[PDB]
Amino acid sequence: LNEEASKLKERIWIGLNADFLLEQESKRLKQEADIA
Amino acid sequence: QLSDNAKTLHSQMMSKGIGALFTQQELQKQMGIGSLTDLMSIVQELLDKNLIKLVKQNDELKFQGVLESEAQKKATMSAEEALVYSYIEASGREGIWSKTIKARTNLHQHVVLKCLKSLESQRYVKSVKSVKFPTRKIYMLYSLQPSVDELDIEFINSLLTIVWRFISENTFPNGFKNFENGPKKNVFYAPNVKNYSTTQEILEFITAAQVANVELTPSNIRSLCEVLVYDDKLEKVTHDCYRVTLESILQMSIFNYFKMFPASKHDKEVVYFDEWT
Repeated sequence: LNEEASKLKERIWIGLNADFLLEQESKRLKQEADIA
Repeated sequence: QLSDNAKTLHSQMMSKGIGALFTQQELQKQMGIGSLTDLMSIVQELLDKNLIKLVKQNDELKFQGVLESEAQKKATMSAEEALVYSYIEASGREGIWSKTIKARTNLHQHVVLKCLKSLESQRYVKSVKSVKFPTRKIYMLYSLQPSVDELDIEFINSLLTIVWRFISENTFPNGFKNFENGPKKNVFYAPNVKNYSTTQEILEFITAAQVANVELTPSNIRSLCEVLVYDDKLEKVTHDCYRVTLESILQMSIFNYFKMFPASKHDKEVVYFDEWT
């Protein structure tokens, strides 16, 4: 598919999954916290 | 007034707060203008609206203004974490174990472990294992880790046998253990003239590092010395003066344990120790 339907489909995916990925990267920050 | 006396009675808190020692007597000392139920009904809401806080110690009850991020934070906290959490920040630099905090809150193990998991998610608390027995996981804030502890685990023997080397240097010249008598030869001139030790010097010597650690106090330096006293690797003379026990002859009729090997196979003629217990 075109790059637009990725910037739109994928966009919707991101608006949905930004909390999922958000918890991923957030615990990935806990990694830094884990150190200390 | 709720906002006025809240923000000016927090102006003493953000200004000073009479340190942590502020009691209700210190309130009257600075602001006595408020009537009893006036200054009291507002302060109670200053815990309800989380501006100042109460501390239970010694005489009367201490107070100081809580910060805003900690205010909102403990407002987010549960009814458990109300007393649990804000009691753990009251558990101070040393933290607290669990059922002793249960004994304070009079609750089960389950109900406290769950708020331990929630504050675990907060990451404002942490599992803390100090020198004392590791069944604890005493919990203090997860912002500070003060405690009593070198460390309880090994590689002191390493740095020991390291300092023992220079200690061997401290007395006469180097080993000279090549042949039997290759010592100082009447100890240079009159070992009586030699009154020597390091103590503090070791730290100037410790400057070498080549190891993962910080420095260490001459007191605990003396502690390191005390084992090789007891292990008899060195000698303690006139306090901070010290000697070597010529241990080296160990490191390399006879009564030395080293330089002695048993037959210790087959034949029944041996000397065990417990041939009679």
